[PDB]
Amino acid sequence: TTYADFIASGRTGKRNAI
Amino acid sequence: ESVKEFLAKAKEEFLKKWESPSQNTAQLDHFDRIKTLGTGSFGRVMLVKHKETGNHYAMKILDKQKVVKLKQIEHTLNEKRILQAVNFPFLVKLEFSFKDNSNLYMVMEYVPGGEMFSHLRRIGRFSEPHARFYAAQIVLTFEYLHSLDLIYRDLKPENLLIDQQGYIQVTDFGFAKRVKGRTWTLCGTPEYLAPEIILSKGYNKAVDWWALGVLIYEMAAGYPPFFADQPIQIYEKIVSGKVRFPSHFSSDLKDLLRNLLQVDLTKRFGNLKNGVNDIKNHKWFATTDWIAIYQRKVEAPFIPKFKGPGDTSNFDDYEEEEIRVSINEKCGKEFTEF
Ligand SMILES: *[B-](O)(O)c1ccccc1CN1CCCN(S(=O)(=O)c2cccc3cnccc23)CC1
Repeated sequence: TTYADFIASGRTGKRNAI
Repeated sequence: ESVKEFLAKAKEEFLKKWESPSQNTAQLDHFDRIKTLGTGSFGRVMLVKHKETGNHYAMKILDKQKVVKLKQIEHTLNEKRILQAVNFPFLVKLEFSFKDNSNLYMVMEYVPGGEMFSHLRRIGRFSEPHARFYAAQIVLTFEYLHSLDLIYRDLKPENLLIDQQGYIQVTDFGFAKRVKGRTWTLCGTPEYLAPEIILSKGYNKAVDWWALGVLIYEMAAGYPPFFADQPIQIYEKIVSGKVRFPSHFSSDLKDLLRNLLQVDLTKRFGNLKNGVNDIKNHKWFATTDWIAIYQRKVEAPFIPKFKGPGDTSNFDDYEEEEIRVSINEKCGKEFTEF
């Protein structure tokens, strides 16, 4: 699913600025 | 036209405080440390108690040498200048600031509910009414900031704290810029970057309205509209201007987002002739009492668990490190105006 794809992205935690 | 008068008064107050910032309004031994609330590359934030009054505050502590090392002098001085100069219900209040041989200190109201981020990941997603409640506060906050010519540039659930009444407080201004025209810096968080930032264009305050679309999408879906394993692949999706919506999104919500997540700047809501009112008057906000939101009279859909003053349950646990203050003054010239 789209949710499953989000988990697989590995970017589910807190995101830093570039 | 009440808004016109309100914003002109607000700009006159901002500019007086911008031109003459406050300095050195407390000292370290006025406070007891309680707990680390967040870390970072050149600073920490701690829960502290003011010894005389017993009031709790959030104290941001920046190591001057690390600030210089990571090239954050201007950003750090800018954040403090902004915080002591603004005044809006959804912006955190700066209570004191000071510095010593090693560190800069900003003491702010303690916002005990934590980051929206944690609540969103815990619950999964917000219902559209819950998302709309938060979105309305950001719309008013950007209307205020933009009227001061401030572009915000780092909107995301991580940067939105939830107070004891369930309303938002913005605390970080380390990327904000006073810019009436265009600016060029590549900055922000990958998922929230407007296409014109990715594409190395000169850009303007319309990037904030794009980021509002990303925020509304992520609040309502539980995940952002453009994601991938690595930032480079996130950028390709963003600039494509192809977005898919969960099937539970309402028609009104999808229409608003098509208009915020608009690659073409001549068509993006917030940036057109009618400015912010294209957003305030959109059908998705039909039920929103903008004045009652501003006055914090709307019942919040979600209230954080709070077991009193100095409860820290809504923040993560960190290793407590010393707060060292050197015998030698570090970086004095760089930070004179702090
Ligand atoms: B978050 O701290 O988990 C986080 C994680 C990744 C990227 C950004 C953020 C946003 N953080 C930045 C660090 C500092 N905080 S805070 O420690 O929550 C803080 C800061 C200023 C004022 C107050 C007041 N009350 C409680 C906490 C804070 C902001 C968000």
